[PDB]
Amino acid sequence: KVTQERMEQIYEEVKTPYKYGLAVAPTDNYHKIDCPTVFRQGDKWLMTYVVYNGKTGTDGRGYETWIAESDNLLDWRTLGRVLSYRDGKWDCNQRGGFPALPDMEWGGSYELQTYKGRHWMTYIGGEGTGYEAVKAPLFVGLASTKGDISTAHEWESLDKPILSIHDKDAQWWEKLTQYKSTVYWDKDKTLGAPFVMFYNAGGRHPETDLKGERVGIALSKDMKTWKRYPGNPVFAHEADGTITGDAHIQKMGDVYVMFYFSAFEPSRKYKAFNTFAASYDLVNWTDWHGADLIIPSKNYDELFAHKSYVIKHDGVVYHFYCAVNNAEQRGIAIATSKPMGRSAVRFPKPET
Repeated sequence: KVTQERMEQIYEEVKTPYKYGLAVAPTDNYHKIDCPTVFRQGDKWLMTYVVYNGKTGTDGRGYETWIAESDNLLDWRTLGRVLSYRDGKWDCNQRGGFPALPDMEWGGSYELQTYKGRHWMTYIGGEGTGYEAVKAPLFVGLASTKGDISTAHEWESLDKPILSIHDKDAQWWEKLTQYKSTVYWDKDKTLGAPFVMFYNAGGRHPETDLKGERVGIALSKDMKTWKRYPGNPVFAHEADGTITGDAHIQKMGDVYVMFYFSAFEPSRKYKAFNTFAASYDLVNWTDWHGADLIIPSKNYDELFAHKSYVIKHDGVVYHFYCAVNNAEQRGIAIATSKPMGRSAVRFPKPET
């Protein structure tokens, strides 16, 4: 276990008390923006994000993935789509992507790594319409590109998923559906494979029958064929309906830090929030015991302040997250370790 002292040091290193405000917001109530992944190439910071094109759980088609650029991590300009609705294919209605192989060094280059001359991305994919297919199963897809990842171009994707609830070796914790994945290139092969996927998924505990979303691992030698980690799930909070998800891992030397979100956790009065855990081995996680990193506190994030991507650059920590208010307007906001100004970006007026 990571010592309480080391955990407190990590907290001080990663905390972001000061909310800049919205970074990427919908301009009407029939789009919802979520799932930031921030990286950089050359002179631009980049953020992929998902857009759901409905107001309610059932009206929209599903996810597409977009990309935005920034010179300063705070002010973002949307460039266009990188994963679009794909008629005729398995993932025609849901294409919600998460770039893969990030450089994991806390305060490092924040680049995406190339493997076999390509950049890579996994995604939530499937055919069901509505918000995340209205609880129907979605599957983990794989996309890649030889293109310039700093531009809005369509990445290439496989015509079947790479992981599914229907796989022979699917485990109890992922039988209902799969959600976010991220693949890391662990050249040290800590878990015996170079490609390590952390993903969250829904299932019911086989003994206690508690439903929830939990975090587990899949392993690959080549990005194409995957095996589940036998010790899954590796990170969970066991209470009925509690969500633990969107694992985002960075390395502070020997310590891995998992930034994650939870929702409907009985020990927090607020409905969704971000916090962290830490590990020396990627399998046994020590949960932070102090204040959560991001919680609802402004009008724009008063319902959920959740899902993480964290950049340390030039002495400042930037924590990107999904802000949802009571009107269920949904966009991406930023918190920082010191005040960096205030965003003028706002949600549109909510509906009655």
